[PDB]
Amino acid sequence: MASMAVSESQLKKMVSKYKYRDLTVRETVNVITLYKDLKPVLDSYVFNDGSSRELMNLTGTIPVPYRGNTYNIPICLWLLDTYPYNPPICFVKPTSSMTIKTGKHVDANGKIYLPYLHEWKHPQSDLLGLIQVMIVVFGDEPPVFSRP
Repeated sequence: MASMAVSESQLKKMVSKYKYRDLTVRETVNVITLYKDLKPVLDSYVFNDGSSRELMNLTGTIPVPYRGNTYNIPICLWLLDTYPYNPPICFVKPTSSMTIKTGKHVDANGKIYLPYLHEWKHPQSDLLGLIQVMIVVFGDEPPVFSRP
């Protein structure tokens, strides 16, 4: 029904250096088919060691209902080149008009912490599952504020 953003074939070229390419591509297709404001992008990730690698991330918004409105929560999900056997590294990405609300699941840099990420195991864990969890958690406790 809706338009295509990126195809499987194009994605496969983007993750050409990933160790488990078909698995990564299939899950990415399922995510962006369902969440149409999440876009796959190739970008440089800087680890704590100082090393950097070109990684695909999913960036955009997911829809989260909260007290009578539906909010588009901006997120970024980085896929390591060993995806799906390591969890994504996940961030909320506030605009200039937003603040990060820190708590048990979100730090001051916007990094997300979840049992689902800590317990990650393929094939029981996957991105679709992760996003459902984020929607529940963020629906209970919004991770970005924009008004008093």
